[PDB]
Amino acid sequence: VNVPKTRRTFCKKCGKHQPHKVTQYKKGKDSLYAQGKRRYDRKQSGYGGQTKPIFRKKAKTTKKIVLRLECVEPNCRSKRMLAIKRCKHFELGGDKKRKGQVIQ
Amino acid sequence: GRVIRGQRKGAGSVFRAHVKHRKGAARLRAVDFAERHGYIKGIVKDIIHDPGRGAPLAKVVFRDPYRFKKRTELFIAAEGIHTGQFVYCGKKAQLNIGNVLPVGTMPEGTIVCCLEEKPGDRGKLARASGNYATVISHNPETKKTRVKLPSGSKKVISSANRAVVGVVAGGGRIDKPILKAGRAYHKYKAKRNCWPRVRGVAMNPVEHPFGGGNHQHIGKPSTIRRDAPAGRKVGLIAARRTGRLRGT
RNA sequence: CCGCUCCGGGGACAGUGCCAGGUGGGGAGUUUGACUGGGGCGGUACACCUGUCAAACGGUAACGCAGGUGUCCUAAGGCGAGCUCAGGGAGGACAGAAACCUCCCGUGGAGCAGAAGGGCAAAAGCUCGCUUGAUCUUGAUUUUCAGUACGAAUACAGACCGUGAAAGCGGGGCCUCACGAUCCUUCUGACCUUUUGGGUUUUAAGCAGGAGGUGUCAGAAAAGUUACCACAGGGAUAACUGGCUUGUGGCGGCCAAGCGUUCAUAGCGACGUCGCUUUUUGAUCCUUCGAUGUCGGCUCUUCCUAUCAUUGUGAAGCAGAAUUCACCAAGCGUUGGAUUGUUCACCCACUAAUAGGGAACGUGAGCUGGGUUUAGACCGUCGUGAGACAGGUUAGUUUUACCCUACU
RNA sequence: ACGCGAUGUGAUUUCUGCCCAGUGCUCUGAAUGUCAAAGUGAAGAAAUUCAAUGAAGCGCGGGUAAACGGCGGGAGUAACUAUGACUCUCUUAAGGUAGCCAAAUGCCUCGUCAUCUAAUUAGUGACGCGCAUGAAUGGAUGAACGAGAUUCCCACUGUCCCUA
RNA sequence: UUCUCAAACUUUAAAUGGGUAAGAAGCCCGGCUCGCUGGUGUGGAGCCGGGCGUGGAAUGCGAGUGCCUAGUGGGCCACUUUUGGUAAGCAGAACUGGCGCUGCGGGAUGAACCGAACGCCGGGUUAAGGCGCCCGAUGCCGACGCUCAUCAGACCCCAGAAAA
RNA sequence: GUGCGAAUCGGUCGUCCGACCUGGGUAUAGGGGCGAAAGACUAAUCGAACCAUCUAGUAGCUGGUUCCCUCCAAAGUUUCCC
RNA sequence: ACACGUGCGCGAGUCGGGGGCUACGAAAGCCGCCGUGGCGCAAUGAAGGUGAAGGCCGGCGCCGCCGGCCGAGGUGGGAUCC
RNA sequence: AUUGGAUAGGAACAGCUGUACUGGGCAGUUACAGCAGUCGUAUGGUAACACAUGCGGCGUUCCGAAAUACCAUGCCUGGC
RNA sequence: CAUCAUUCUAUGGUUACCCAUCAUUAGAGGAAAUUUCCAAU
Repeated sequence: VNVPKTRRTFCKKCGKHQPHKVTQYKKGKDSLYAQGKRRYDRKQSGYGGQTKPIFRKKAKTTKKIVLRLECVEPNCRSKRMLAIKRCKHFELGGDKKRKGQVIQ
Repeated sequence: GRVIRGQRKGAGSVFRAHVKHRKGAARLRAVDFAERHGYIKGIVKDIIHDPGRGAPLAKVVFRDPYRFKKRTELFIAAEGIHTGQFVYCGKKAQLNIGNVLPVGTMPEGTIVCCLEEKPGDRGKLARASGNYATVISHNPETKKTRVKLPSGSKKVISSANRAVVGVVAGGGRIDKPILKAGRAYHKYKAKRNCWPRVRGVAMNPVEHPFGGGNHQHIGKPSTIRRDAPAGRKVGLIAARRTGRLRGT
């Protein structure tokens, strides 16, 4: 799809519509001291082999691309996630489609 | 799931050597003052056949230099040694056949046999029938001697260590073709339980990694890793090359 | 004589103790979906949408029919304005069937991303203008439905907004599909809660909302082989017979275009059409899986007629002879061999003739064991392999009657 | 080391062709990607985090088939036709060489020809575009041997005519 | 203009069918409340308090409500509708009734067809089927025809035939 | 072929100076042995002996599940589920 | 162990079951400054925690708080009773 | 300068006869001429439809950029 | 009419700091040789 890098939408803290800054969400690096990852290693260590499932039956090919909305007004600077439907190709303000233009 | 025959070989019990009629250990005389500072003389009592071994052994009888007792030794008999011959042995011995003096004190190009590898281990190298080692070069700094071994490997050796001069007796017995399975039966019956060799492809796939199949084939490369575990280590073990060995 | 290592060869390395990485079917454990006109192979009828089936509420099945789906869209979302489309007719330099320009007809015959259906004309289409209601937030409801989730949806309400003069309209796509629990991870939010004797600070843990995904789509973490096989079962299910059925096979009618020098019908009968049969194969799964001995031959009886010969006859395109068609007809015959395990076929030779069949595809406590069809082996192709092969090859235990009946 | 251990093939004879692309195996670490603990260095109040470094192996590069194994398809072409030496193209790591063959290996198939028979899906001898032959996954042979598997002939005979 | 069609065509368009309504929670005045809606005690809703019982189609019938709960979750058949299939005692659906769970009379004999459902008995009477004899009942002076077969015909499901 | 016999009997065969036959002693023990290789043999047991225990192992699968009368009386369908 | 039904006791409580005191009796009886304790009498939130009727009349047509008195809803249907 | 189509261009073949390339011939190839064979066609005969008779035109299958050694000439044979 | 250099002013200019340059991060794009063009690249 195509989403612009600017978006005049609602800011929760401000309590109004203010112009936001759109950027694609990525994951963070997995903390080694998250309780789950700590529990995992205590269980995984020693003998017993692999203790929890390894998912292999990978079915779907694309993600629900998420936008990281960021308030521009510099007192607030509050953010939230904005999940959009599944799409394969994705760009932020690439090239606006035009009309009456020749496909050469 | 069955253990292969080679793993069964290590236990012994059945695969042990047949050492009932084996006429003692074929040892080179012990080092003493009269091997180190000069020579000691012994008589060749009788050249004698040892079961399983191809070379004849020589009962050589020395006289004990400290007691009034007389000392009998079992040398690997050098080709051309005879009974009622005097065998000399020591640093100041003479360089003719059947005569065991240290390797440092004999010239380059000298054919030896029953050669010690580490000095005073009573003779280890080139003591199969017909085999010989050549002294190539000496090194009075470090006191060391390159000696070519029957395989073709030149190995550095500590000059102080000893070898009967000449080639081992019973030489050239591998030139005669054993005509018949019974002659092979009789050979290995004097040695150990190894002979009637069942090839792994003819075995079942539980006994040997090559067994099984509706054709009698291997289905994996016969050439195998050195690191491979006991039970899989079968075929051509760590084979650098294979096929008809062309050139040198 | 004097001594401090018994002499010699190594030597701070071998090596051992402990961690760490790699290798590791040599061993270990375990797995190797499901549906299914038997299983497999193939498909997905496994999650989901359209028209039909569906019997004019709704609902309704099959590996029913015709299809579609795992997307796509910063506009193809949101208003507002102005326009009218497909196609046709008539004209117009170059200009032709097709470029562009006008005028006329034009109920949608176009278009609305895609499947199909529905819907649609001062629009829902076309072209422009501004935009981000595709945002934030409680509940209620509908659809599937257990009246549970999910997805999707519908009406509100509270915010904040866009648009337009305004009425309004908008919380994604004109409607009907395009999707995802717990656990875990990750991000986001608040001068948030707890980090346990108190305090500060990192850190961790919570609360709330998105995301990473389970397509077997209410969501295990998973390769084969067995002819060396085992067990619990199953006639819920295949491999015989028997049933039903008769496509196919076989056999027989009907009509009469033609064949037959002539002449539809002596003998034939195309284009069509009605049957019969169960010596073919299918189709099915009813009986049998605490077992009905699963090919052929040999032997032996009986039976059928759809008659090859023989008895009696009718018709011929019947002069005789030989041969054809048909009738009453199963009394009596229907052989000896080469090759093949063969049923089948084929040939030789004899013959009045060398018809076709049934009886659990008659007949293994009647035989035989040649073939298939266990375990041994060889080959070819196939597989990394174990192994596979209605692919050849060779070797491979044929049990019991003295019971009842039947018959003698 | 004329030894021990591990494999394949299977006496003699005569041979053993081509392929190192794949899969192994093996040799090389001095231009070096990936790489663990430890160690080192920095940032921080510290836990920690980050960076450099960095063994074997893997990657990269040689070797090796008597290692596992593998060893093409399509057109046109001789002055009767048939065949096609020759040519053209596609194409591989190499395109099956010497041999052998409807073999215990050939689906079609009871192949075609000859021979054996009165008659032979059997047998032997040939012919090979060989479903799917082939060279120590050994090829071709082969005297002697065989309670091996076939076919024919002589002799013999109740196997049979056909039973007593 | 004319011939012939459509499960995935349709202007029309049934029968059978599916909702709802057929009163006291109704009707009827009158006042009160509201922050909702507003030109307007407008609109709407919500409250109090009065007055109206010919109980407002037929027929039948006492209803309401809540806990705990087994077995079951292989079905099968028939009329009509209906899908695949040449068909099938085949496979799959709709409606209702059966069988399963069920005897009984009749269909000679049958799970399901026809009649009819069952405590143990006496009398009476029928259903569906019958009434030569088996075998209860035509042993009526039954009515009118039809038919001759050297293969007669003879009673739902049903157990054997067509074109000609 | 309910045997003489849980492998025997007859004729007929193979071999019979050698990889010959054989008695005693001795070694190898169960995922082990041993195997001129047939998954053969390991005490009538072998594609993992036998014995005792864990153990009354588990079984969505077979089989059975014991007196009488009285009343009421089904379902083989829905949704989800390796 | 749990759920529901039923019977009995007591009832905002209830219960000694553990402990103790005094042939059948290893019973029965008793304790109350032996109710420790269980379950019930209070819920809800992850947690810090918080934790279960009001109206009217006056002192300053509307006041933060002074006091005053009555004070645990309403509609409809409801066996019984009046 | 990778490329990617096209279409520009080379190739392998062409049912028989007749005539011309020669000093003269055996063959080709090519030019061609007439039938075949393709293509249209109108009658003659239909119940069918598929032929028949006559007239008028008429190569294919491959390979991009070629690429072909030498090309249509290869041979045999007569010079006192 | 266009552009640069100059000073004069203007209620104007952030000074722990402005701008041209040096650099890296954030987007848009070709003529020709090669022909016979096409749309690329």
